[PDB]
Amino acid sequence: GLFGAIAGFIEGGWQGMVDGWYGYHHSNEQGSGYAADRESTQKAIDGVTNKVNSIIDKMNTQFEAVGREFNNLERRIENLNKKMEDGFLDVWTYNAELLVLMENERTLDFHDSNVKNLYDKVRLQLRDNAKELGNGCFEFYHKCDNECMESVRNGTYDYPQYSEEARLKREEISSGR
Amino acid sequence: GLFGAIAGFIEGGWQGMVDGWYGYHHSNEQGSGYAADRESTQKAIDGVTNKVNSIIDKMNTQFEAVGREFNNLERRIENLNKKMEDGFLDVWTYNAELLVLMENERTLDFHDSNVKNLYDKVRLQLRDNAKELGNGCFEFYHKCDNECMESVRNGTYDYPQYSEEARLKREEIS
Amino acid sequence: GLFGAIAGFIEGGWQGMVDGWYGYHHSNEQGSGYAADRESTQKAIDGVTNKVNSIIDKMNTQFEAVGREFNNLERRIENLNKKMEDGFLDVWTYNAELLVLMENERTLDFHDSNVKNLYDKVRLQLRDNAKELGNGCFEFYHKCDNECMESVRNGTYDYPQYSEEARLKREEIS
Amino acid sequence: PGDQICIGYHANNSTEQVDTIMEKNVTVTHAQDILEKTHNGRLCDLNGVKPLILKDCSVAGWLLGNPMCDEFIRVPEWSYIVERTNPANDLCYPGNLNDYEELKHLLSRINHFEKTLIIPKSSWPNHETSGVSAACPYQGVPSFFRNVVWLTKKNDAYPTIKMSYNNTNGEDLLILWGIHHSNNAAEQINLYKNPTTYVSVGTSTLNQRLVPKIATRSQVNGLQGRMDFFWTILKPNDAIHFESNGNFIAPEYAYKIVKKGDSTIMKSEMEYGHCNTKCQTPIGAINSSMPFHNIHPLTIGECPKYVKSNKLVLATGLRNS
Amino acid sequence: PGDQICIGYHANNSTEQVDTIMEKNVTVTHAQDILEKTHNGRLCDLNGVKPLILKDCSVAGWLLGNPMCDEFIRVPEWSYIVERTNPANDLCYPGNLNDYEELKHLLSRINHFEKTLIIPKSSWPNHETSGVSAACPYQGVPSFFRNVVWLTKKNDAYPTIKMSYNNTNGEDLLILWGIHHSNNAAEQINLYKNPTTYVSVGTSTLNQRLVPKIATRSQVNGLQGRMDFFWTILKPNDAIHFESNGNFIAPEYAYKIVKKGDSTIMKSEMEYGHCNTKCQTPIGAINSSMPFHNIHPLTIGECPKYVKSNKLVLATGLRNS
Amino acid sequence: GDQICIGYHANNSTEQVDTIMEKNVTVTHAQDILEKTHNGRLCDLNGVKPLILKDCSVAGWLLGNPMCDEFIRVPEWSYIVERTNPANDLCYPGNLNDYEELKHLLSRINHFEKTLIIPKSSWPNHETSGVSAACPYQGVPSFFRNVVWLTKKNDAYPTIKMSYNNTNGEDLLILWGIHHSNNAAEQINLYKNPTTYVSVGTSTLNQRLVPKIATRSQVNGLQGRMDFFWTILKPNDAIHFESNGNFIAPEYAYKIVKKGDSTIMKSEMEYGHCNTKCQTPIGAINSSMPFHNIHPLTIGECPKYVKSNKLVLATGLRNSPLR
Ligand SMILES: CC(=O)N[C@@H]1[C@@H](O)[C@H](O[C@@H]2O[C@H](CO[C@]3(C(=O)O)C[C@H](O)[C@@H](NC(C)=O)[C@H]([C@H](O)[C@H](O)CO)O3)[C@H](O)[C@H](O)[C@H]2O)[C@@H](CO)O[C@H]1O
Ligand SMILES: CC(=O)N[C@@H]1[C@@H](O)[C@H](O[C@@H]2O[C@H](CO[C@]3(C(=O)O)C[C@H](O)[C@@H](NC(C)=O)[C@H]([C@H](O)[C@H](O)CO)O3)[C@H](O)[C@H](O)[C@H]2O)[C@@H](CO)O[C@H]1O
Ligand SMILES: CC(=O)N[C@@H]1[C@@H](O)[C@H](O[C@@H]2O[C@H](CO[C@]3(C(=O)O)C[C@H](O)[C@@H](NC(C)=O)[C@H]([C@H](O)[C@H](O)CO)O3)[C@H](O)[C@H](O)[C@H]2O)[C@@H](CO)O[C@H]1O
Ligand SMILES: *[C@@H]1O[C@H](CO)[C@@H](O[C@@H]2O[C@H](CO)[C@@H](O[C@@H]3O[C@H](CO)[C@@H](O)[C@H](O)[C@@H]3O)[C@H](O)[C@H]2NC(C)=O)[C@H](O)[C@H]1NC(C)=O
Ligand SMILES: *[C@@H]1O[C@H](CO)[C@@H](O[C@@H]2O[C@H](CO)[C@@H](O)[C@H](O)[C@H]2NC(C)=O)[C@H](O)[C@H]1NC(C)=O
Ligand SMILES: *[C@@H]1O[C@H](CO)[C@@H](O[C@@H]2O[C@H](CO)[C@@H](O)[C@H](O)[C@H]2NC(C)=O)[C@H](O)[C@H]1NC(C)=O
Ligand SMILES: *[C@@H]1O[C@H](CO)[C@@H](O[C@@H]2O[C@H](CO)[C@@H](O)[C@H](O)[C@H]2NC(C)=O)[C@H](O)[C@H]1NC(C)=O
Ligand SMILES: *[C@@H]1O[C@H](CO)[C@@H](O)[C@H](O)[C@H]1NC(C)=O
Ligand SMILES: *[C@@H]1O[C@H](CO)[C@@H](O)[C@H](O)[C@H]1NC(C)=O
Ligand SMILES: *[C@@H]1O[C@H](CO)[C@@H](O)[C@H](O)[C@H]1NC(C)=O
Ligand SMILES: *[C@@H]1O[C@H](CO)[C@@H](O)[C@H](O)[C@H]1NC(C)=O
Ligand SMILES: *[C@@H]1O[C@H](CO)[C@@H](O)[C@H](O)[C@H]1NC(C)=O
Ligand SMILES: *[C@@H]1O[C@H](CO)[C@@H](O)[C@H](O)[C@H]1NC(C)=O
Repeated sequence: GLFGAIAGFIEGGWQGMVDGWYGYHHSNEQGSGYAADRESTQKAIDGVTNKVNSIIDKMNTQFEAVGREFNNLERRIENLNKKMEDGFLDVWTYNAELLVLMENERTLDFHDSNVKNLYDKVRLQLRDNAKELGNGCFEFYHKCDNECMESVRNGTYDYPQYSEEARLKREEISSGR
Repeated sequence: GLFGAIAGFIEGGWQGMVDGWYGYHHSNEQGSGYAADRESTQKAIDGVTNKVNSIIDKMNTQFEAVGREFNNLERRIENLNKKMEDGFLDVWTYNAELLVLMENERTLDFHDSNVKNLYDKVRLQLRDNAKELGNGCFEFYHKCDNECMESVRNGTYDYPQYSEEARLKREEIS
Repeated sequence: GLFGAIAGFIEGGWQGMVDGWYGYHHSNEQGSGYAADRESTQKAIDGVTNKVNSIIDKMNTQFEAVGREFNNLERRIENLNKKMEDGFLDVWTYNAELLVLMENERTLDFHDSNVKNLYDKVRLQLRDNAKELGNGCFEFYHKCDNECMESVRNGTYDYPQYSEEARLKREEIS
Repeated sequence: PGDQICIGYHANNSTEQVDTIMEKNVTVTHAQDILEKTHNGRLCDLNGVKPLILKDCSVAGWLLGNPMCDEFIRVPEWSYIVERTNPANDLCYPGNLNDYEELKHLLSRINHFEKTLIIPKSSWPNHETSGVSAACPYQGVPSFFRNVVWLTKKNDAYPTIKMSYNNTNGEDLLILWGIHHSNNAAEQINLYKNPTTYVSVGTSTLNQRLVPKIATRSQVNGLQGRMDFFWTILKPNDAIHFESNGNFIAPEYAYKIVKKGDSTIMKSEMEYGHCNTKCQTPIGAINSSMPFHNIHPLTIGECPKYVKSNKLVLATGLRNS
Repeated sequence: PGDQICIGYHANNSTEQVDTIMEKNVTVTHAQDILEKTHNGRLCDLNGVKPLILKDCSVAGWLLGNPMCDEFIRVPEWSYIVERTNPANDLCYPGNLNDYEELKHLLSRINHFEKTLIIPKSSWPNHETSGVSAACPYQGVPSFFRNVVWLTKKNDAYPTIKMSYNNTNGEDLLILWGIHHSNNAAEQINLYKNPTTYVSVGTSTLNQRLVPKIATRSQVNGLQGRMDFFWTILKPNDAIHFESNGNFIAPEYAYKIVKKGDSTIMKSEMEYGHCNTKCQTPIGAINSSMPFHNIHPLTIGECPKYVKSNKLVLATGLRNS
Repeated sequence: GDQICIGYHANNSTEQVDTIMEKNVTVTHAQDILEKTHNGRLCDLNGVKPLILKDCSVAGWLLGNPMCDEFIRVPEWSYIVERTNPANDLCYPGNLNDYEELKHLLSRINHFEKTLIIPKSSWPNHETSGVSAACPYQGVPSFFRNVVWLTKKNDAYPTIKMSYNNTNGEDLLILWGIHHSNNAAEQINLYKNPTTYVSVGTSTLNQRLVPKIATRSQVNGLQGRMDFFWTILKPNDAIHFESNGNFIAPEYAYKIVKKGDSTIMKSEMEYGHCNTKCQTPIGAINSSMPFHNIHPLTIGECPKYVKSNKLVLATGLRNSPLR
């Protein structure tokens, strides 16, 4: 997509995540599991709901009485009504089709954007304490327990605490050990 | 926003920046202050102005005379005029309302992209010579003075001149 | 809306890239040359073709006969037809001009996004085995022959293979 | 190995597909259609007001009282009129109703309608009022329009009629009358005794003088004669004035009429459905808040915009895999 | 204790709000409305041409010269016509003007207009030309239309009229005439002495023959009689031929007319405002470059597209915090 | 150090597109969606040739103006082409009733066959040799070819009582008229009956026409007028005529079949021996583009008419300078 995350470096979605639109999967020695990011999921749901509602609510409907009230000696006037009725059908059809096409492209890019923002927030926190895999995952160079994982999820991840332990691990892989 | 900057990792705009749409805030031993990026601001001003003028100047206006010229035994024909007038009002209202909603979303994301591109430009010069704080700020390692700060906003950050000084600092916290 | 690559940190396109829209340029011991990225170029071509065809194919046309069939004592009816003709011309002209303007902005940002995504995919593969110069280029620490370059262009770059070789050179930059 | 955290997005088993400007047939986790394709298939009240359904009659036959027509009862108010595409009992005696289409438009939506006797047959003491034709049968026996009177010579005499009616009611009156066109001088004398004849009608605004055209015409309903009918709207406290020395089709019943809104005539073969609607089509009523529909162009009511489309599907979820 | 440089964006004290496709009520540092909502409340000129404002008279009354119609002085050119919603002065003698709405449309915008005396009363030597009526008073005294002549019998005679007039002026001529419908045979003889009359009018294109309709009618302005008026455009060097033996309302004045543009009648009670505009509405003029407005649907000129909206606020600044 | 670089394509294009936020932006490729080209000739519409009247109007062609050369017989057409001001409309001045509604009915005709319905020989008690100088063929007085001027024979005009039954299986367009004479002397000299009438009756038509004796202005050198009327006689229905003077009788009628509707095009051009889906007065257009700026008066399936010179969609990338 535009932001390169969905179907980009993040290959495919997660059938196993059911509690939200975007979020995290973790794996350590205690176990593994999915956790949904409620903030971005709720904002995206509200935005998408507003989009559909805006496309519907902004329409203006007024009473009209459409019939065929002209006789055999008034064909010219009926032709005027036909040219008018077909004119509005062409206008509404083209606008409705293209609006759907354009809005769907933006909606998919909106989801792609939301995922990339979540990814970038994690990357800035972890820095070199974890390795970017290029697939949407980060391999920690230190032990990250269930409480450490939540710190990454909610923004309070402490880089200096693990900076040492991470640094020693970087050397071991570097030296072919 | 679509990009991560506005109301994102930068949690709010600066009331203290009275010049420019986007710019920098510095803090060092000499002092602190704001400084706008004129090129990014002017480009954004020109873009937004062109958008508003395009929405206005592309409208084609034509002399029309709109009245009620049909009598009590031509009430079928005016219904034809009533259906025509109401149809165009519905078309114009729907398009105008949707145009504002769409363009406003694009406008907000335009400002978001401009800020993010400015942030990435600074990060490109600084590279490892500074630490990203995740809130739109860069914490230096190498004692950036006022002329050093100007070089970052200018784009002439002398990376080799500070590479060592930042390297010695970087090892101190590790 | 810009993604910062086209006319951004990549300053200008290549005349030498003649076989695709987005691509790579490499320089090593064996020489230098251009190489088009077929996958992203084809995705871009398919998408841009779909946009043009969607704008064309979604139009519904029907048979109409447009003349001037009202006499000098029916000028009120002809004015009704004039107001309808002018209304539809005003609707179509405004919509078509703005659709072109809006979709032109989107297309140029689509190209910018594709170039940026291509840059990021290379950056994730390379990691610290090379440093990014900020102009859209990467300077390798290890020796990257043509086969190595081809592995970067497709998805098969072997980061562990050159990990120590790049690490030793990265320490020898003194 | 090593501890890992990943960023990802939702996926389900949905097969819903949407189109975009750049891509076609993209599977998404959720989608919503903004096109309305469903109708209840019944004729309904328009905002709680029942339509006037003229089952086997046209408007002209219902108004003039065709003998094969008034299976109806009193409908004092309606929102629109349902006519079948080709009604059967239009004008038993061949002829025309003047300004028929404008009259139909006027009656499309009526706030109050009430047939009222204005000129009883006793008001013609010196004229025959039992004018009867076989083209207007009631149960096979020849009859005539129930709301107008065929005036015929009596005692070999057709005295010049100089009569008037004054609208003493508080509402507008729709009044219909007509002139009978004879076929030859012999028939003209046999019916009215006056070879040269006229029908003059006057109100505060109407000023009409009709003369029969005595000529040979092609047979319609087995008849070569014609009856041309005309109408007017008589304002309260106004009076209509009739002068005729033959060929007069006098009014007997009129209609109190109150108009506060406008509608049209709907061509449909369906029957009343005992339902309420905001939007009616000839093939069914629609209850929708959706902005677009593709059901039928000939709508009455507050309706979504008509489009030529099978689906307008908005992606509301994520791209699926 | 390390030095810091930050990237940020402007924020101010603005409380201006805009809506987006996905968010509502977003505060922005700057915004701009594109919906015109302001008029001047005045009736203005249209592109340097003043409108013809008929104060208390209808177009028919002004054309025929109703004595209660002031004059409005010689206005030789106008861009559009302003009538009040319910004009007080029109045909003072009851009747009709033929093709009235087409005539009103033709006169909506006129390049040159000049009243011309084409048939003076001296041209009627064998007829009485002093006819007046209490339905057409002037200062409480019976009078008549100032631009036509009520011809009646003289010395117990109405000789047949055979008159012609050649349009010697270099411009098109709008000629008005009429026929009078009497109430009974006695009154017909009292005025024209001929029981059966007619009016014949002929040009290079017009072939007209009117006959009076002598019948009872309801009183309008105290009168049961009616006068039906007709018109034509006599082209330069063309001659109109009049022919009557009674009931003829002869033309006296006619109008030189030049037409090169089209307009409409505007229904408004407002007065002239000594202003200029490109866009006029019945409640005011619009000076704007904005693409949309919501003032009034019945606009004249080059106007923004009318919409049903209260604001179209485009965001220009940033998301304010 | 070895290097790999990311970049995009650039070329020598100078094509400029416009965006909502930028103007005159050079791109590597672009496509115009506004049709601007027409072939400049008048074509068939969906394989059906139009009706082209060179010097004739619809009224003159129908009634048979002698000046209108009766060139060929087109059994069907898709639309009708007229000049702005045709030369031979009504050689004898008058009117054609409901001319515009009749013109609209004849714009697209599935089948057209001129037919003799009332021969000149069916007027044994009346003179049928009526001619006029305002209707000249080859420099000598003539008349409309499809109607007959009925004058008096042997100082007599017996009352006509004639009826024609449509025995064909297709609709019949029948035209007749009444002649307005100048004065009483002319009325006697031509019909001998001072008070005359024309009565026409069908299953739906019920018409009585009376001449108007008065002085008019001279048109085509004549002061009289001939008002023409028409009707559509359905199969197995009879039209009944009755007149004692001033009756312009029908001779040739027209079998007609109508399956669709069209309009009348005002063009001064001629046949271009071509086929098209969309016709304009200045030339046909053949394209699939959604918009055109050729001409508003189109007939056929056409793009949407817009007031625009270019609608250029960018397809390539923002292009770079010369280096
Ligand atoms: C009153 C009477 O007996 N008249 C005789 C004619 O009816 C008859 O001419 C025949 O008429 C036939 C149709 O007759 C009706 C009808 O329309 O059914 C008979 C109705 O009683 C009569 N109504 C009234 C109120 O008088 C009606 C009317 O005369 C005219 O039709 C009005 O236009 O006609 C049918 O058409 C036959 O073809 C026709 O010969 C003649 C000759 O037999 O004698 C009359 O005494
Ligand atoms: C000429 C005369 O003496 N006429 C007497 C009638 O006036 C009168 O009927 C009454 O007429 C009233 C209106 O009278 C006028 C009018 O319109 O004011 C009087 C005008 O002088 C006259 N004009 C001419 C040129 O003759 C005009 C005209 O007769 C009619 O408009 C023609 O339709 O009428 C009003 O209508 C009263 O209600 C009515 O009774 C009768 C009977 O008293 O005597 C006549 O001699
Ligand atoms: C039949 C004949 O000889 N008629 C003589 C008149 O023609 C003539 O009046 C002069 O008529 C001139 C035009 O005459 C035509 C025409 O329109 O060309 C001549 C046609 O033969 C005639 N056709 C028929 C069937 O009668 C036709 C017709 O009379 C009228 O058009 C009907 O309205 O008229 C021209 O107008 C001259 O100005 C006029 O004097 C008179 C007297 O000269 O003698 C008639 O015998
Ligand atoms: C239809 O009938 C009504 C009711 O009869 C007529 O209106 C009424 O007409 C009478 C005279 O026929 C009026 O009475 C007279 O009024 C005046 C005041 O204007 C007074 O000077 C006289 O002494 C006398 O009372 C009456 O006012 C009038 N209106 C009402 C409400 O009763 C009406 O004219 C008739 N319509 C037609 C077209 O004939
Ligand atoms: C954000 O995540 C951190 C890290 O898990 C949370 O802090 C820990 O909370 C648990 C709760 O049982 C305590 O036992 C730990 O001692 C906390 N660690 C600290 C304070 O370093 C924190 O509560 C989370 N915040 C929110 C709002 O969810
Ligand atoms: C992807 O890039 C790799 C790396 O060069 C290519 O693999 C090499 O292909 C050449 C072809 O001559 C062989 O000589 C090398 O031995 C291969 N190197 C390996 C397998 O490590 C590979 O072919 C590329 N894929 C495509 C589809 O072009
Ligand atoms: C015109 O002629 C047709 C053909 O004869 C007439 O219709 C037929 O009339 C006869 C005698 O009444 C019937 O037996 C037939 O059933 C009719 N139809 C056909 C197809 O032959 C028709 O009536 C004539 N026109 C008028 C006005 O009477
Ligand atoms: C998309 O799906 C529809 C319906 O299944 C099919 O007709 C069409 O060909 C498909 N198009 C593509 C490009 O797959
Ligand atoms: C906002 O600030 C400007 C500039 O200081 C000032 O002129 C204006 O009055 C302020 N508005 C409010 C509402 O405080
Ligand atoms: C937006 O603001 C308007 C006016 O201030 C208010 O009526 C409306 O409810 C608001 N909408 C929200 C808060 O969603
Ligand atoms: C009117 O007068 C002019 C000039 O005298 C003359 O040329 C023209 O023929 C006249 N028109 C008529 C119809 O007599
Ligand atoms: C764009 O270029 C054309 C010629 O190529 C020129 O006429 C036009 O003025 C230019 N537009 C702008 C906005 O500079
Ligand atoms: C229209 O032009 C195209 C060119 O691609 C051609 O194939 C087609 O046959 C043309 N149509 C006609 C009716 O000439």
